[PDB]
Amino acid sequence: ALTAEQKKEILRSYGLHETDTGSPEAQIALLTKRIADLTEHLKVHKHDHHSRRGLLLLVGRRRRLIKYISQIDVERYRSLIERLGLR
Amino acid sequence: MQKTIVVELEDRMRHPLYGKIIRTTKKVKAHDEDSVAGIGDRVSLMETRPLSATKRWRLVEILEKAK
RNA sequence: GCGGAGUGAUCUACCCAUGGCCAGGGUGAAGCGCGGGUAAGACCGCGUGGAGGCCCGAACCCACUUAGGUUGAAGACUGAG
RNA sequence: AGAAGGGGGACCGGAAUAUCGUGAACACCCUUGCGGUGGGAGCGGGAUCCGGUCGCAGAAACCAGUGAGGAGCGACUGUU
RNA sequence: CAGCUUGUUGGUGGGGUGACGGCCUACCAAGGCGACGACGGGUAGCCGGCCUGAGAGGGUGUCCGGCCACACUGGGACUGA
RNA sequence: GCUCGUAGGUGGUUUGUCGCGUUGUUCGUGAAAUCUCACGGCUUAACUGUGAGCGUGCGGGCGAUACGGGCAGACUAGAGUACUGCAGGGGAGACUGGAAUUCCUGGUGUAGCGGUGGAAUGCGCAGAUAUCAGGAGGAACACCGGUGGCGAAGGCGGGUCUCUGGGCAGUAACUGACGCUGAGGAGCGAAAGCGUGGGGAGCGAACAGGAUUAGAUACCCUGGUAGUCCACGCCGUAAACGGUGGGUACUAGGUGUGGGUUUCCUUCCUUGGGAUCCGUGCCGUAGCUAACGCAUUAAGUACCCCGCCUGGGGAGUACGGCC
RNA sequence: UCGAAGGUGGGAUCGGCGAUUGGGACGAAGUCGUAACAAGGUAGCCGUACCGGAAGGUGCGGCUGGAUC
Ligand SMILES: [Mg+2]
Ligand SMILES: [Mg+2]
Ligand SMILES: [Mg+2]
Ligand SMILES: [Mg+2]
Ligand SMILES: [Mg+2]
Ligand SMILES: [Mg+2]
Ligand SMILES: [Mg+2]
Ligand SMILES: [Mg+2]
Ligand SMILES: [Mg+2]
Ligand SMILES: [Mg+2]
Ligand SMILES: [Mg+2]
Ligand SMILES: [Mg+2]
Ligand SMILES: [Mg+2]
Ligand SMILES: [Mg+2]
Ligand SMILES: [Mg+2]
Ligand SMILES: [Mg+2]
Ligand SMILES: [Mg+2]
Ligand SMILES: [Mg+2]
Ligand SMILES: [Mg+2]
Ligand SMILES: [Mg+2]
Ligand SMILES: [Mg+2]
Ligand SMILES: [Mg+2]
Ligand SMILES: [Mg+2]
Ligand SMILES: [Mg+2]
Ligand SMILES: [Mg+2]
Ligand SMILES: [Mg+2]
Ligand SMILES: [Mg+2]
Ligand SMILES: [Mg+2]
Ligand SMILES: [Mg+2]
Ligand SMILES: [Mg+2]
Ligand SMILES: [Mg+2]
Ligand SMILES: [Mg+2]
Ligand SMILES: [Mg+2]
Ligand SMILES: [Mg+2]
Ligand SMILES: [Mg+2]
Ligand SMILES: [Mg+2]
Ligand SMILES: [Mg+2]
Ligand SMILES: [Mg+2]
Ligand SMILES: [Mg+2]
Ligand SMILES: [Mg+2]
Ligand SMILES: [Mg+2]
Ligand SMILES: [Mg+2]
Ligand SMILES: [Mg+2]
Ligand SMILES: [Mg+2]
Ligand SMILES: [Mg+2]
Ligand SMILES: [Mg+2]
Ligand SMILES: [Mg+2]
Ligand SMILES: [Mg+2]
Ligand SMILES: [Mg+2]
Ligand SMILES: [Mg+2]
Ligand SMILES: [Mg+2]
Ligand SMILES: [Mg+2]
Ligand SMILES: [Mg+2]
Ligand SMILES: [Mg+2]
Ligand SMILES: [Mg+2]
Ligand SMILES: [Mg+2]
Ligand SMILES: [Mg+2]
Ligand SMILES: [Mg+2]
Ligand SMILES: [Mg+2]
Ligand SMILES: [Mg+2]
Ligand SMILES: [Mg+2]
Ligand SMILES: [Mg+2]
Ligand SMILES: [Mg+2]
Ligand SMILES: [Mg+2]
Ligand SMILES: [Mg+2]
Ligand SMILES: [Mg+2]
Ligand SMILES: [Mg+2]
Ligand SMILES: [Mg+2]
Ligand SMILES: [Mg+2]
Ligand SMILES: [Mg+2]
Repeated sequence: ALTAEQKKEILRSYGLHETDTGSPEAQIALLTKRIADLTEHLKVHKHDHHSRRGLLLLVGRRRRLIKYISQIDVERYRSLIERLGLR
Repeated sequence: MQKTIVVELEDRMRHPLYGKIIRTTKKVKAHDEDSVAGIGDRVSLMETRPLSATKRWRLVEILEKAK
C-alpha cells in the first residue's frame, strides 16, 4: 500500500532536511514499513509466493542500504538501528 | 588475550603462472604491555625476538583509531 | 444320568457405590524463560519443569525354576531364588 | 545404555580460625512490633588436595545387576 | 578427510637453556588453529643440477657439489669447545 | 530449471595526499662445476683452465605518480528513492453464474440401443435408446481468444469483492558509486508419485471381456480401480528448450503488433504521419560460422563475474556420503 | 615422577578369500519376436507410475529434433 500521506508521514519522521526522500535513512524507513506490512499480510494467504518474492527483494534492498550507511557513517548507522530495529 | 592482541595483516603476491595480482590475509600475535585496543584499531607492528610460544611482534604505536 | 420345585455370588468371575494403600533411589517429555540464528523465521544450546500402562527396588499383589513335603505342619504348603 | 571396558574408596594430620556451604545467639535502626539491617558466637553437613600409618584384604560383616553375539514367535505394559 | 586443539593460546611467579621460548612447573583468563583447506589419508629426501620442448612449460633429483635424515629395531645418558 | 544472496572477484567522472603495487638507478647478495660467447691445453675431439654472461629473485638507500591501490574530499551520468499517469489471464482468499455430460424421479413410448474398416463383448425388453419437466452432483470455463498481454522460471482468462507483487511512461523532485556477478547457502519450481481427511460427474494407468493376428500380455471396442479435484504437508524431477548464463557499450536498414510521451502536418479527423523510451515477430547490411544459420531480441565487435567438456561404451552406474 | 618394550579392551581404517547371487563387455554361422530409421504401419523423444516372456505397452504433463487444414 503506502499511500501518499502515509509515505509523507514516515518521510517527515525520518528525513534529513524537510524534503529528503532518497537518502539511506528515508529509504530504509520506507522499506521497513513495506516489509512489516507485507509480513503482516503474509501471515494470511501463506501461499502468496509471488508477493513473498517481492518481500524478499525488499529485504535484500534494505540490507544493502543498511550495509552502505553502516560503512559510510557509523554514528548514523547506530542512530537508525536504535530508531528502527536490528536482530 | 591478557596483554596480547591479534592483528590481521594482508599482502599481495603475483601468481606464478597466470600472472594475476591477488590479495591474501594473514594473522599475527602482537605483544601489548598495556592492552588498549579494540575491533579495528590500525596498528603498525615491528617484529622482535620470540617473546612467547606464538608471539613474534610487539606494539609500536596506535594510528587511525577505530571509528 | 433324566424331569419338577426350590436353595446358593460370605469361595470364585464380572460389575456398581463409597473409602484406604503404594519405603527409598533413578531418568528427565511437554510447556515456560534466556541466549545464539536470521528480515522474520525454522532451528540450535543453556536453565526451569517433573511427564510416563517409564527404570531399579521393600511393603503389597502374584506363582517362573528348583529342593523338601508327599498316611504332609498344610485336601496345594515351606525354603532359596 | 547401568552397553561393553576401565580408575579411586580405610585411619591420622594439615590446608582449615567463614576453607566452603546450613541455619543465626551477644551485640547494631525505625512507621515500637510476633518489625528491619549489619554482625558473627555456639551447633550441625559435605567435598577436595597434600603428607603420614596399618593390614593378606579399606564397598570392609549383613546387604548388593553376570555380560556379549545369532535366529524363531508375539510389536510393546497387561491376561490366562 | 569439515571442525581441530587443553601445555593447547596467552599472562603472572619460579625452574631450565650457551641463548628467546609452555621448554618445565604453581596460579588466572578462555582462548588459539580452520574453506586462502587446519585436522586426516596416500606418496616423497630438498636444492644447484639432468632430459625434452623454439619458448612457456612437462618429466626427474642418479655422477658431482651444498644440506638434511639414518647407522639390526626402539629408547637414554655421559665425556667433550 | 529459475531466482535471491554470504565470502570472493570486479567497478562511473573529478581534486588533493601517500607511494604499497608499478618502474629507474645504486649497493649487498644470488657458492662452485655444469648452460652460452670468446679464448688456452691434451696430435684433434670428448675432457679441462680463464675472462664475461647465467643466477628471471631477494634485502637497503636514493628518483615518479602516468595506471591500479590506501586516505581525505567533490559531481551526477550508474544505481536507488520521490511525485503524476499507464497496461496487464501477476498472485492469494471469499462469494457466485451459465452451457454440457452423468445420475435420480415422473410423464410419452416400443424393440431396439451402443460400437467399428467389419464385428462382438455390453445395455433393454422386468420397459431401454429417444422426448419432456423437475432435482442431485463433481469437473472445466465456449464466444472474447490472437501472431496478444503478464510473470525470474515453472505458469497464468466465467464473474464480483478484499489483500498484495512487479513493470513501463513522464518531471528531475532527492541521495550520491550506495553498482555487476556470485563459490558454497537459501527460496521458488510442469506432470507423475507419497502421507492424512474430504470429494469423485467425466476421463482414465492397473485389471476384465470382446475383436485383429500364427501368437496380441498392444494398436480398435465394451467396461472399469488408483489418479486427475479440495485442505495441509512431502517429493525437487522434465526436450524445466531460444537445446543460446547475468550486466554493459558499440555495430545499415525494411516491415507488423503492444504500453506510453512528444511538438509538428492539427483537421491533412487521421486518430493517420513524424520524434523518443520500453518490448514483442519477420525479412534483411557488415561481421561470425564446418554448414545450417545468427544478425540491434546476435551465434558480430570488447570488458567483469559465475557454471560446464576433454573419444565412445561401461555409466550418471558401483562404493562411500547427504536428503 | 617420567619413561622403551610387553599385556588387557572397545573401537577406527585399508585389503584378500567366500557358498550363493546381480548387472556388464566380447564372442558363431543358435532360439523367440520386430521396438527404432518411411506417416517404419499405433510419430518419435523427455520425467514419473503401473504391467507384461523380451524388446516394449498404457496414463498423466511437456518438445518438434514431424505433418495436416
Ligand atoms: Mg612474558
Ligand atoms: Mg437334577
Ligand atoms: Mg439368590
Ligand atoms: Mg518409586
Ligand atoms: Mg525443556
Ligand atoms: Mg512401571
Ligand atoms: Mg492368577
Ligand atoms: Mg516338588
Ligand atoms: Mg517321605
Ligand atoms: Mg516353591
Ligand atoms: Mg518366595
Ligand atoms: Mg558398567
Ligand atoms: Mg545389546
Ligand atoms: Mg602392607
Ligand atoms: Mg544392583
Ligand atoms: Mg531369516
Ligand atoms: Mg508378548
Ligand atoms: Mg508382523
Ligand atoms: Mg599449566
Ligand atoms: Mg610462565
Ligand atoms: Mg623416503
Ligand atoms: Mg608446443
Ligand atoms: Mg633409526
Ligand atoms: Mg645389515
Ligand atoms: Mg637404534
Ligand atoms: Mg676435546
Ligand atoms: Mg659437557
Ligand atoms: Mg535455464
Ligand atoms: Mg538439463
Ligand atoms: Mg537435469
Ligand atoms: Mg558481497
Ligand atoms: Mg565489491
Ligand atoms: Mg575508477
Ligand atoms: Mg574494490
Ligand atoms: Mg686445443
Ligand atoms: Mg655462478
Ligand atoms: Mg631497492
Ligand atoms: Mg537514474
Ligand atoms: Mg486454497
Ligand atoms: Mg451419480
Ligand atoms: Mg422414462
Ligand atoms: Mg431420458
Ligand atoms: Mg547533493
Ligand atoms: Mg545477483
Ligand atoms: Mg550458489
Ligand atoms: Mg499433481
Ligand atoms: Mg493423494
Ligand atoms: Mg484419500
Ligand atoms: Mg481380457
Ligand atoms: Mg479403452
Ligand atoms: Mg469408459
Ligand atoms: Mg499407491
Ligand atoms: Mg518444497
Ligand atoms: Mg515450459
Ligand atoms: Mg558464454
Ligand atoms: Mg549477454
Ligand atoms: Mg546481453
Ligand atoms: Mg518494432
Ligand atoms: Mg532473419
Ligand atoms: Mg556455434
Ligand atoms: Mg544416482
Ligand atoms: Mg549408496
Ligand atoms: Mg562367488
Ligand atoms: Mg516396427
Ligand atoms: Mg513405438
Ligand atoms: Mg503394426
Ligand atoms: Mg510405430
Ligand atoms: Mg497394458
Ligand atoms: Mg510416458
Ligand atoms: Mg501425450
